[PDB]
Amino acid sequence: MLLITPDELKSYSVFESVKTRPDELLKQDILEATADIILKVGHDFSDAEYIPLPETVRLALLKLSQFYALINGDESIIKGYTTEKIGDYSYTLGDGSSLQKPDVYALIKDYVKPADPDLEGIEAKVRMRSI
Repeated sequence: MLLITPDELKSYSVFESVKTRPDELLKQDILEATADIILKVGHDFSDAEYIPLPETVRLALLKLSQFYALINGDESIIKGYTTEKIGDYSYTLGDGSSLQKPDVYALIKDYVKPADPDLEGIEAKVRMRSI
């Protein structure tokens, strides 16, 4: 599971909403952000033997997290009065903009489910882990 500090988000995010947001929440939000990335790549970094944190993901999550956290604790942005945090055409800004998710697809596009066969280093680890 994503392991990015909530403070680090505010560190890069110069948003009061993101700043105000408590770490306790920032966590839930951050995780909620990864849920998207994880869905985008259709993979969840669980295996401790495969939990990379490139500038792309970190940035992708930082942006996503910054986006949501931004439309999370703001003035009085509209949102599913009886719904949860999503990524629709909601989050009406004070100006009247449909602030939607950011563009980090290209960021994860680097770590997006590629089109590779089962040629990857398989039957190698096991062969060893077995020994």
